[PDB]
Amino acid sequence: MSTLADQALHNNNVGPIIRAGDLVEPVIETAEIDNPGKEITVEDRRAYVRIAAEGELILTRKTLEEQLGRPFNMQELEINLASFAGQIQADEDQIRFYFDKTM
Amino acid sequence: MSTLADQALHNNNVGPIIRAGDLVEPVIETAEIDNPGKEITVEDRRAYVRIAAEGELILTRKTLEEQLGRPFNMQELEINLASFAGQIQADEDQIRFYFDKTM
Amino acid sequence: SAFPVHAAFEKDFLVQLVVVDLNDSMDQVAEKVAYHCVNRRVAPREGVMRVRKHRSTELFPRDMTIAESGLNPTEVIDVVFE
Amino acid sequence: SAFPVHAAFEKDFLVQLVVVDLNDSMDQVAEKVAYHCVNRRVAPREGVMRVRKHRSTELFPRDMTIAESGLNPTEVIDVVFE
Amino acid sequence: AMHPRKDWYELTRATNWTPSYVTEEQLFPERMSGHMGIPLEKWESYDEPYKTSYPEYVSIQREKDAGAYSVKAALERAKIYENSDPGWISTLKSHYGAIAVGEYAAVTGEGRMARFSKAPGNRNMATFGMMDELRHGQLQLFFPHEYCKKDRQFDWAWRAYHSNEWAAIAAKHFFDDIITGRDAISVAIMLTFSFETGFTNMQFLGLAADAAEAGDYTFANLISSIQTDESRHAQQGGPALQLLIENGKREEAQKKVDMAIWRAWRLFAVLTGPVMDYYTPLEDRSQSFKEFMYEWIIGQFERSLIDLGLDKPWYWDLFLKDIDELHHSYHMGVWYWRTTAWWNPAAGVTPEERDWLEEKYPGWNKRWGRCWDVITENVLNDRMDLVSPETLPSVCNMSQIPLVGVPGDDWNIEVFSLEHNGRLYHFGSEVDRWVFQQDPVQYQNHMNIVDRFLAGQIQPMTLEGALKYMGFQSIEEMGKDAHDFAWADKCKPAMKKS
Amino acid sequence: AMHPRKDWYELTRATNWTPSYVTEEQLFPERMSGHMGIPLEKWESYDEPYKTSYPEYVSIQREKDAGAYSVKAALERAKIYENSDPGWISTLKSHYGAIAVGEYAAVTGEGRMARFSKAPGNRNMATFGMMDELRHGQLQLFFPHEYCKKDRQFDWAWRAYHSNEWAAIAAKHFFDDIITGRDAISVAIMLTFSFETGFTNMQFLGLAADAAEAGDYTFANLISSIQTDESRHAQQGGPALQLLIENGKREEAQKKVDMAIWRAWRLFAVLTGPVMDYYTPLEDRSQSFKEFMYEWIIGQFERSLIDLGLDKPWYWDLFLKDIDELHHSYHMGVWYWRTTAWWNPAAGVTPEERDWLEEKYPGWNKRWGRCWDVITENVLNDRMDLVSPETLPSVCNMSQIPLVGVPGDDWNIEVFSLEHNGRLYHFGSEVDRWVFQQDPVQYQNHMNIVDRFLAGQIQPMTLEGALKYMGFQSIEEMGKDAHDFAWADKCKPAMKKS
Amino acid sequence: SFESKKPMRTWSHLAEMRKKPSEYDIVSRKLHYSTNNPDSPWELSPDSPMNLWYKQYRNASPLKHDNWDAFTDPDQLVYRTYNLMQDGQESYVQSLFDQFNEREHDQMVREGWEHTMARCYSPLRYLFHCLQMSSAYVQQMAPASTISNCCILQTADSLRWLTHTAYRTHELSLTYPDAGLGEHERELWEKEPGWQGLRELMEKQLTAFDWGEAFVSLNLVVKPMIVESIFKPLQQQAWENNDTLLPLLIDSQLKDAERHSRWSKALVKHALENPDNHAVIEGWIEKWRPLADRAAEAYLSMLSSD
Amino acid sequence: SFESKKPMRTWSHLAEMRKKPSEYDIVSRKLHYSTNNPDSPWELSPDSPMNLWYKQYRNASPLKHDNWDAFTDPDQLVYRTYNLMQDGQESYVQSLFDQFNEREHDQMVREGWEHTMARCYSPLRYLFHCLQMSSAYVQQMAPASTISNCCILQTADSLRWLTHTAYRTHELSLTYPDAGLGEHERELWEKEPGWQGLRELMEKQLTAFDWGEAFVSLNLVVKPMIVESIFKPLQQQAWENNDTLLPLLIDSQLKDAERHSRWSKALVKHALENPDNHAVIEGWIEKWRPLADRAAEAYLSMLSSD
Ligand SMILES: [Fe+3]
Ligand SMILES: [Fe+3]
Ligand SMILES: [Fe+3]
Ligand SMILES: [Fe+3]
Repeated sequence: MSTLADQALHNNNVGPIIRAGDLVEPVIETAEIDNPGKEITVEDRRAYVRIAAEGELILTRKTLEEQLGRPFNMQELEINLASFAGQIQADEDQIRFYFDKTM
Repeated sequence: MSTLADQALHNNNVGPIIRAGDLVEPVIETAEIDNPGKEITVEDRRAYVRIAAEGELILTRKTLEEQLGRPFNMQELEINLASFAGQIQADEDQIRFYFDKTM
Repeated sequence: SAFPVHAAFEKDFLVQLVVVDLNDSMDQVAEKVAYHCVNRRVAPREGVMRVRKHRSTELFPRDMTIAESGLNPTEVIDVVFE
Repeated sequence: SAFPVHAAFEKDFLVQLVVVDLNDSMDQVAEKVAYHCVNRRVAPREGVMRVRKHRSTELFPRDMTIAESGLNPTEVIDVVFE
Repeated sequence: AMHPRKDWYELTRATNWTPSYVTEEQLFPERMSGHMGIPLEKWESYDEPYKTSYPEYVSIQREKDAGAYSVKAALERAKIYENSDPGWISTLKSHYGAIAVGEYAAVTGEGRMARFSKAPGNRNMATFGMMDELRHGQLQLFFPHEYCKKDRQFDWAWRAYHSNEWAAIAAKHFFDDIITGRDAISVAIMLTFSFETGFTNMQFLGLAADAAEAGDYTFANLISSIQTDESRHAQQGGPALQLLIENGKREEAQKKVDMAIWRAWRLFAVLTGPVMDYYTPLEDRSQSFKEFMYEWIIGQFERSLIDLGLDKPWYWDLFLKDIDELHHSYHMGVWYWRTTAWWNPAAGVTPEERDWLEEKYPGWNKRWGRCWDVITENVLNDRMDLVSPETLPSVCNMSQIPLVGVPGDDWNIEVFSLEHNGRLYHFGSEVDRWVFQQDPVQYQNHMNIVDRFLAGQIQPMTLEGALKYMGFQSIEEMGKDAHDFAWADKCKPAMKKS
Repeated sequence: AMHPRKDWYELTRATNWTPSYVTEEQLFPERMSGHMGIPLEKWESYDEPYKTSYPEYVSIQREKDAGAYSVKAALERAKIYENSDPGWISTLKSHYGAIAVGEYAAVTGEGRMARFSKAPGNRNMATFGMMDELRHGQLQLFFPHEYCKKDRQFDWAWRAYHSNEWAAIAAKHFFDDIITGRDAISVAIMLTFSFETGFTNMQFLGLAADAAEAGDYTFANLISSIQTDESRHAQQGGPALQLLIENGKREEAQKKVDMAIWRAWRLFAVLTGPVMDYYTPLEDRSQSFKEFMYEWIIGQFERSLIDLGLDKPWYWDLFLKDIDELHHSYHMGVWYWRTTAWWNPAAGVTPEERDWLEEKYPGWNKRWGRCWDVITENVLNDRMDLVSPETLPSVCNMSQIPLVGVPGDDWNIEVFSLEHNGRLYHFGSEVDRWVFQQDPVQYQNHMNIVDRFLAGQIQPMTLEGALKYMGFQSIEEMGKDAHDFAWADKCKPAMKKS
Repeated sequence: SFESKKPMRTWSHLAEMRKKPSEYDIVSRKLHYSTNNPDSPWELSPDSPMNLWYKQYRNASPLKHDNWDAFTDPDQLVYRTYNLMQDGQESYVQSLFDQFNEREHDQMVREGWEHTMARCYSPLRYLFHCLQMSSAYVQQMAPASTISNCCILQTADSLRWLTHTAYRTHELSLTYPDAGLGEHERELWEKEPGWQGLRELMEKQLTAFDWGEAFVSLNLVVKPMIVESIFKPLQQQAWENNDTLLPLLIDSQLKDAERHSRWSKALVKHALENPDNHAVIEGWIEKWRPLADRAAEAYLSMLSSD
Repeated sequence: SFESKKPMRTWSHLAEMRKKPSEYDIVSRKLHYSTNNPDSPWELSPDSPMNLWYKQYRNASPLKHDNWDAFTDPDQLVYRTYNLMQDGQESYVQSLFDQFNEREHDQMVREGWEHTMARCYSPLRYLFHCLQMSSAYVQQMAPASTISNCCILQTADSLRWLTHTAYRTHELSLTYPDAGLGEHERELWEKEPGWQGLRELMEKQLTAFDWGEAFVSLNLVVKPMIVESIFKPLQQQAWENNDTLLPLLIDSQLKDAERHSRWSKALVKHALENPDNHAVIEGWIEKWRPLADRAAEAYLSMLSSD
């Protein structure tokens, strides 16, 4: 309700929601590695994991390929990227989840 | 509008609005004296002055009597107290303007 | 003389279609609604069931008929206890 | 055959009572409204004035009469340029 | 020795008892009391935060009036009437007409609480409230009375509420809805909380700032003194509100506050908005109407509502948009239809004023400025028939004020219509329509001025017929341009051949 | 060598041209395009943030399906049908029935944009969107198809949208309003922004969490894979929204988003709410419906809306209250009228479940608990006629779902009625009534199931007549208590004499 | 057409008085706009709940006059002059309180007087509050502003009396803390026989909603009974018990009570310009007198008892 | 009463097929519920704008059949098998691009060929986008889901061709940066005579809103013209100019084009079960042929010019 809902709305959490499978652990690890000095939060819902940082969270193709242990193109993340928090900006090298505003 | 109105609403300013006359300067001075380590803000609208502090602002009868320079009972402040920001709590010794919540 | 109303019974979770009669008293209307609520989702209780236009304060007299009330078909009524 | 409408003219600041005729065409309706707006609070301009139900997208034909339109007395219309 | 108030105050409000010879409901009937089924015992925890007592009241109120009347007496020869900008004089005329007899009506709202509230502290504070509003009605008749001998428009300080003049209908429909036409707890929530801690600060303090800048200290001193009483008796609302929330009535309380704030807003946008941004001379505008709204209504009032545990009203964002737009159009309507007002509206659109309007409301010139361009051209070219109306504006079935929108380059206007019991009603906003739907029995057979004109209640059916129906008795009483169009002399002249 | 997408992507969307042989308006008619008068040139700045291209699309989507179908094949013998709690099986039945053919309808929403949007990037992304929804319709028919041979209720994965069953009417009225019945830009705002970044995460990911807890990996894996496509094509909405705001259409955009979110809310409260808090076995409830709402709709979705420059919807506070209340009553209605559903609702009110409900919604037992007390007593005493209805519920003229409220100790129920063109309509909330008033031509001659019953469209006029009208073909297809009332065995037995 | 007319020296409604209007006239006369439209007292739906209330309980009253607005308060009091008058009387009373407290008056009262006060005086706060509530009702319903103003000041005077009673109940409790002073008054009002006539009288009077019946029962029956059977008998008992403050306090309260009697008589005189009103007023007086008489008798027998 | 009935092996609507239903049948057949209620295609007000659109442009089409749902794609394609097929063909095309780029194919084309490509090839992105938009329109309006599915895959194929053209326009620009490649195509589409027949044809075709007329003009007139007058002539010119990639690319595009021709012919065969439809289809073909012929002639004379 009021206090509870206000607190829920006034967050700046951004990041991927990854669907159960082979990308869950590699994405968690990549979020940690590629955002040094960001605290990464992870909520485990078994069918999916909610991975987040404050304001911005980057996942680079190079890091993800290393953590996954096999050749990986950035576009392939959509096989496992079930949702995300934040606005999205993606290219061949990385994906960026971000907000324009601070709440 | 949105940003402007949000900023205007999310204040914790409390304090008296005093109507032009002999209580304006004494109340300003009393607000300063009776709330040490509160910054007191004053907005001058000629017909009235808007006096405020963050969260709480006290005016004591003893201080007000000293600053006014004549015998003074707390109830008499209503001759000049045109409005106020904050909730109000008043007795023979002092008036307290305050908020329960922090915005 | 069939007259559809939508009725909300005191302490129930919904509004239901109840087809009453034009010449029914409010006592009779209340009973026809109670049929679909009391001992189904609402505990029976002591007291006099009264009829009012939905969200109204003023109650219709017990003896007044649907015809006399000025209610239009498919209007919403509450049935409450006085 | 007097027929009151409430009319909002394009670029004006308000809605006004304009009493038209049941047998008026939309061209005639537009002109009767324009009388109370153009060169009063609205700059004259080139173009064809059209009539529509308030906030509608669809325009009434220019030749259609008030009687033919299905409009009810005291309904709101806009007069705009096509 | 004397004993301090804190020691005997509780006995002054130890006045609830359990009825035996009549029932609780007979003594406090819901239609007059508005207790929402909350039993007597629960109301005893009501604790007015701004207390007074009879001996203090008579002593302090004696002093308040001594000052107000002394200042009036000392300034009679300051030539306010003859030397003030006529826009200022129209501000006085609109104020006293719109307010004086309404203040006396507020006695009845306070009396409703004094008899019918189940909270003993409320019944006592409301007794002082009755006295306060009596003061305010009497002051606001006495003060303009001396101008009767100078200007028939000041008769309206007394006459307005006895008329069917459109703005008087708007005032009465508002005051009869929120003050005199509802139960005691509704009055506590709607009048004292919503209206008296909200909008009255704009007309009685915001305007006082402009008055002081204009050098009218009799008026500034009067209205600020009046507000000191409001600031006390308005504190009846908070404890009523807190009690309703504690007793499971939050939703009902919020709805009443939401309704009353919107109703107050539309009336104040037509009265105070044109005053602050157009009638008050440019040099005397302490702040713009919107700046004062942000100070008093957003920054102070709404913040207080949140502190007491209510939510921002559902229409918040519509309200913020309205603050930028509505009064500019209401000013335009009142000025174009000035002949129907008992005051003389100032147009307020000289170039220097238009620069100020643009600064305070970016985009103004491409909106309202477009209409004022046409009007200004007509005035400069002596096309005067085009500056006076030949029809009625469409009028809101709630606020009783013209249906308006944004004119000019990004024209947008919307009427919110409703069919109810085989009649078509029209509202100036989503919120006005919503208010009607909350309580149709309050409003359903009321006819606005346009409805009356169309129904044959206004005979004859002409400008003249309507003006007479509205109570106008002479040419002198009907509104004119404040400066008799002398403001066009500051606009670039319309050239002609030599 | 190959050249990277960034180097040739702009040419794929360099497809706008200036029409010469027909007019711009003939090629993009407002009723189909919804451009709100914004000229072609302005739409060229539309920039979809989640891009794809044809070769990548076919390659990646091939892989997505390979996984979904492989997992299905590998788990055919996991005995989900025979070993799952029947409440879980009913969740599958309600999901596939409510969704599969609606997904195929969403092809048409995407096609509407692919032909009629003035934004070239939107037309291309919508082409992938058409393909995506084709996938989703085909997957969600193929998957339940194997259960047809086990249970006639699975026929409804195909049949529901071809029926006049009440929940199917609710689904179609929603999907036909927001997806197939409006112009391209409306679809971009209402479907892809409002619906596909909002509520679909609850049914396709929240529910996936519960599915995984329940050990149904075929289903969890399927629906999460589907959502990966949604997460891409839903990103058509943001740039449309930003363009409308840049071009002076903020108000129009906000209104459409406000309307679509509320319409989605009421449908999802009837589908997903009972699933999450009642049908899913207690041990498999990852979070409560409200907890998932706070995660997905408040914490993620609404925060995204604010980031894009929109405001919280006007009905925010009503919505928050609804989250605490509405689905509990909708569950009650669906269960009491279970014979009208194509799935078997679980009552979900064993003591251990009631303790959980109380923890997740304090006060539950004194509200809905009062009704379930009466029902439970009847079941224990074999008074079964009292657990089946003998009339119709009153139904909302917008959402097509029963008119409900809060039962029990603090009973509150409200119907929001409206007369329009000489007909009386009834709505389940202020917001539903408001939606109707925004666009009456969309809705005005639609008749809800109750309106049809009263008009003589349902023959004969009996439970049976209605059930047949709704498409039921056998006893087996109509809803029953999921556990054939075996849940009463966990309630304290009703004692009798020995 | 429309005329060109010159300014008036006063309000248009007073412009044809012969005398120069007084402050009282200027600020008090013809201010209830709710009497202008018989079908819609208030500017709302003609059948809104409050419109129905006013049509029934004001407009339809059997007490009728074609010009209630011509009623004049004999004392011609306005807010300003009321406060001047009452600050004088109230400062006098507060000075008595101060002085008598300095002299320890309460210690010198006859043995047992504190118990008489606890039983017969301190519960008057309930009675006075009932007069306050009732006066407010006549205020809001009366068909002329000059009538209403008299009721407003009377409502304030009732609170004045309540407050004296509160202050003195507290003060007496300080000398006599074992008498129930300030503790048992609700119980006495509710349960004590000597208070039950008065309680029944006020509960029924407060449910008389017709403005005329409310006025007559309150001002012509209840209030004069209080003067003759409560105020004056208390002064006599106080004299017998060496309470010299109470007689002085009551004398000040009686000044208020006499004023209420004066304006009420003036209203009756105005009303009797209509000969029909004599039987109407007489009827209500005769209706309410027995209840008031029983109230007075029960009070007096309590004051007289041991 | 109500029956007790046993489970069916497939959907109720397929339960009386003799054959075991295929994947295609299970996931493609009878999915447009908007054809069930002639008076209200969509579950809204019967006269809502989109309901009126569908009643006019689908329901009232002169092309009529009592069972459009029985239409079958000859290739019986579903989403899954389309992606398998097209990943095969598209990976092949992408491999050609890679290999021909490795061999520097574009450098070895006949002198001036880049200018022919800039003028007659690169603006095909506009034409192909028009086919994409048009295919989507037939999708949303067709009276059976099996028809619509063919249109969905055809819409995707049109975007496939657009994307090949974009990729190759960019790639060619890298070898030939002074030919306007990727810079001047809109201007050519809008202003160049050889493109104006095609532009006029598509602007008018995209404003043919009747589903049947949309189908016939697009699939029986426009698309076959593109095959015979654009695709095949470009292959011939490419051969004459030592462009060996373009003929291979077009051969892959022609596989798509042949598929579109196959399903469209199957739909005609289905439609001609109703003898009335012959004159209807013939009428539209004859209506649109002249425009298509002019388009082809203007294109070919541009391709032939210097
Ligand atoms: Fe006041
Ligand atoms: Fe007040
Ligand atoms: Fe989908
Ligand atoms: Fe989707």
